[PDB]
Amino acid sequence: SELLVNTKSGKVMGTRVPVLSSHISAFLGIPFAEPPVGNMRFRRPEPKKPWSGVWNASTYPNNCQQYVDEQFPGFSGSEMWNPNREMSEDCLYLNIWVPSPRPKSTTVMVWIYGGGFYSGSSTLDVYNGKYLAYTEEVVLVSLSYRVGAFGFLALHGSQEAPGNVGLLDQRMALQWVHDNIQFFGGDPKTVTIFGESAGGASVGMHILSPGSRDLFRRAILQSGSPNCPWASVSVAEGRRRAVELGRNLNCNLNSDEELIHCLREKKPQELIDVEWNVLPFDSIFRFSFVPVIDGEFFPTSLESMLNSGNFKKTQILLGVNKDEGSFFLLYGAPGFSKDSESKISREDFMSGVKLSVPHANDLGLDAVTLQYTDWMDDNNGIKNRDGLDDIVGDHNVICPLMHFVNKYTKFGNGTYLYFFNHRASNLVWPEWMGVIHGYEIEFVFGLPLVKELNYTAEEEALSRRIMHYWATFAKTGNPNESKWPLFTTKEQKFIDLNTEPMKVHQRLRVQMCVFWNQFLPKLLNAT
Amino acid sequence: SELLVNTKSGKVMGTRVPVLSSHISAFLGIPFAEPPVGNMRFRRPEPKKPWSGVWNASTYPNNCQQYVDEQFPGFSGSEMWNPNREMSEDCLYLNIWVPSPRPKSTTVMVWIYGGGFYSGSSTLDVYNGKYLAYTEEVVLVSLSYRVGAFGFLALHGSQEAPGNVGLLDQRMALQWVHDNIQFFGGDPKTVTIFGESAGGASVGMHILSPGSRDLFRRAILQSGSPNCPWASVSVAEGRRRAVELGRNLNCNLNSDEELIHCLREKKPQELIDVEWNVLPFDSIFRFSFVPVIDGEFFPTSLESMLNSGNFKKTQILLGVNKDEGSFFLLYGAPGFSKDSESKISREDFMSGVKLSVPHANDLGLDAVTLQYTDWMDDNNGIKNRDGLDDIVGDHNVICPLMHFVNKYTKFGNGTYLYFFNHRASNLVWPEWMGVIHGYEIEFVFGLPLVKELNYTAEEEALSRRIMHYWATFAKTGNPNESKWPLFTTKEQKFIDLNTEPMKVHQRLRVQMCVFWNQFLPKLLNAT
Ligand SMILES: *C(=O)NCCCCCCCCN1C[C@@H](C)O[C@@H](C)C1
Ligand SMILES: *C(=O)NCCCCCCCCN1C[C@@H](C)O[C@@H](C)C1
Repeated sequence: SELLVNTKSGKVMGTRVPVLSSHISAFLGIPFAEPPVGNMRFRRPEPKKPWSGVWNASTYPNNCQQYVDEQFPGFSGSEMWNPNREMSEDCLYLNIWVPSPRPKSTTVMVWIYGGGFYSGSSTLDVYNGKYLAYTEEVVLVSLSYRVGAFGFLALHGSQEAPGNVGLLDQRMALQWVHDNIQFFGGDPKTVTIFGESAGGASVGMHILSPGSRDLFRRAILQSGSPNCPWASVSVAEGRRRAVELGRNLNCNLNSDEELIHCLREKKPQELIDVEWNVLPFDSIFRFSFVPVIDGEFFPTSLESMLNSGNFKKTQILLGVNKDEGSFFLLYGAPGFSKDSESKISREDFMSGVKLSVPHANDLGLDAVTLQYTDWMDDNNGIKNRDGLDDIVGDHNVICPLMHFVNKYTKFGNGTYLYFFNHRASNLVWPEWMGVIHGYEIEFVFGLPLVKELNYTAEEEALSRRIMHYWATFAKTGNPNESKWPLFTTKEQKFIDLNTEPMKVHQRLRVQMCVFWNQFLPKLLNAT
Repeated sequence: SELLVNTKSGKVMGTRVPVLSSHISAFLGIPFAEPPVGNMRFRRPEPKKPWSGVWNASTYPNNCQQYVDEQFPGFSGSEMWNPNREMSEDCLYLNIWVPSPRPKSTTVMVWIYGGGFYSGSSTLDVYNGKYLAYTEEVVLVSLSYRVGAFGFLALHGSQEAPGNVGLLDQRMALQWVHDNIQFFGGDPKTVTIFGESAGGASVGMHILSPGSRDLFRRAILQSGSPNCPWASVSVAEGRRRAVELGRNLNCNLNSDEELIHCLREKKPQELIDVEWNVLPFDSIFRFSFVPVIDGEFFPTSLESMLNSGNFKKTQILLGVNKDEGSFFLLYGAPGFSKDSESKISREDFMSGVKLSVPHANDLGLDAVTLQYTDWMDDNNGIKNRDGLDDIVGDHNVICPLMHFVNKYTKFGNGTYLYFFNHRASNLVWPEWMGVIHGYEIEFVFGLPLVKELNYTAEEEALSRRIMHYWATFAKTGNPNESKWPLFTTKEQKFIDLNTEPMKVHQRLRVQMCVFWNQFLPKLLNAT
């Protein structure tokens, strides 16, 4: 049976799914690790013991235990990212979409979802890539990991809760792919891992981490970097804010053992309830429990590794969205609302920049402002709003990416950089949000291909042409078969990704990023 | 006799001069102070004892003792500002151009030449305002003062050499005007003082200085401000760099008395020879001996006075030139030459900015650079050159003026601000220098009126219309009789001054000056 597959972990039964006038097979819910429940909570991932029967992979599995959004109940735009299956601590599983008839050795793609490391799901409608596997003819794999304290609590030193376990799940899922993806038709030596936000930062974290580079070939990073300010905390910070969690749930903090035990006694939702209370400051685009530069998963500091080319060298295709910051300002800054032009005032603006560069001192905040302010019309509300939408993206996404790009592209074997700036015609979010964080994925996963979803023809055509870029690159190591230029430390070329005739530019946000990537940091140290 | 005049200091014989197809009288060389020679050197100005005969004022007098330029021998563009009469320590005199027939009470104008306080002359061809008095029908007065150490050596405490004596000469010349300008037809209650560079900074220094505000009515400041970085030094700096002068001429520095005496023994040219050796750093647009915030001529710090409206409140008309910095870069920065496009390299540029903001630390120099650098084409030589021509002007002229403007225009009775940006058609300097420091004066003095000087008709028309602005303002307190808007702390309007139909703008170099006037200073203190 085309749906019956024999893995190194046991036989597994798949299911036939319809895909744009055709059909293919999907093996949903396959388990790659032991349930991270109970005493194992906070512990590193555990390999999944073999099953002596036939595992049923016809239905998506539970979503991990995570903070669910309720700022816009009903509203699809928000609920569209919320978990869509019974959340549970038993969540480490993976789904595989295999073409039909089943291949013998085709390009494999492994997807790592985002969520600020505090949220995420592999079972999201937008992540349903039966279209990618289908259209592009690849074997799409959707790994899943532990987000939240459940998978990032960093009580460094302790072995019961060392941190980064969530990245470890990611890794134990890439091994499984490396070990059995052949029995599914995939080619274990041509496996591309691609992700968004925290998933894009995880991708590159696997390029840096010595223990996982050998587990994949090339990578695609979307709106994320490992050297992103919110992508990691120190072992001290993780420690300090891990204790603050015990303190919040009234735990015993006499010693790690007591704490860890206590935290392991609290139900999941109790941890979730006081999760955000441990952050060091009032901030925008900052999350509680994220990877720690522990010295193991990460030999040394990220920068120093990017400086010594101490990272996996291969091909990488990456980029950013035109309007990243939007989502975090509407959700955190004062003066923003889902149902207005949210034109901001010098005040609200000045107050937002403090929420954006939280680690900045007053001289710093000054630099930022003077930098993103049209002093010829400093009262423009639409300007104050947009310039604020630029500080959130620039500082948290584009600039940290452009530094990892320039550093990688000096040891890597090839780099392709894009700037996606097309506003889905059916977006529901207020126009003032522009090309929003995470709204390229739908083009990447070919949702514009399914009619009922309301997309122009021009749009379905971008998805189709973007999907081939991703897929062609994943298989050949180059997006091309009209040409998307190679990014070089010399002519830093990149292109635009939208329904208009390909246009090639060069040096994505140089200026703003020279300030973020070079000036600000310096200043903030002198001062 | 229309040329025979009786002043409070004695009878004086003038001379008839031809002015554009007509004639008027000029009383040149009238003395307003006692020869500042010998033991009086460095001492404050001394009133000129009365003369028991008829003083001959038919010929320009000596130019003060000053550093003469020899970087472009022959070349008019440079020699045009050099002294044109036997330099001498006996130089405190004034020249008066009176219309003919002689008025009974007309608007008076007193001109204070520039020179970085180290140079200057009242007898310069460009300063020959027989055209202003003529055309505009005013009584033009050309005061003269002591420049150099000869008139600015600041051994504060000492009474033999207290400093600012040069400003004191300026003052003793304004008194004389206030006391006898009536006998020349002038109106002592409608006397405007106007100047360029150091002369524009002196103008406003007389607005701040309590002891001179009552000596004039309104003021015109051109390319200068009292709060200009090179316009003054502290009493410590003047002291320290005054001693360094003795040290340079091998004087005894056991005590003030010895030093002062010694300095008083050296011939003038010996002082001049080692003059520039006392500056604290390698710099551009910085001069040795300039006014000191001594606590007498200046009650307190300049800023604090501009903050407490502790200054003469009246009308003021002022402005800046499109390309100020030019002259100082060609004369001091590496990569510049009188006979080339002087396109600069990131290097030469980076090295020039250090010459421009000499008091800046490395974090500062960084801020400046990042601020005046197109990181999208950081190698543009024409850009590197111009952006460097902007840092010299911005930081040394426009910005310090725009801060004194905004501060004054909050206690003053009216403010008119211009931006002169027309390149004389007959300029000899390399085009890369644009609208150069001090090249508006010729329009202000109506040189475009004399044919033989080669000027378009469009040009003679600007001079004529600019002269009326100056004169009409000097008499009415308003430049107008098509309208030049009043500068207000609200809509900071100003206009352009060139042969094209008047255009009104608003907020001269806000952005760049928010950095110079606000950010940089802050940073440079935090750091
Ligand atoms: C990449 O991983 N980006 C993170 C994606 C998260 C979307 C923005 C929402 C984050 C802001 N939170 C703040 C907490 C306190 O409340 C929730 C509702 C929104
Ligand atoms: C307003 O007062 N501006 C000052 C006008 C001076 C013109 C620029 C020349 C100044 C630079 N100096 C430097 C010394 C060491 O040599 C002379 C030849 C030029």
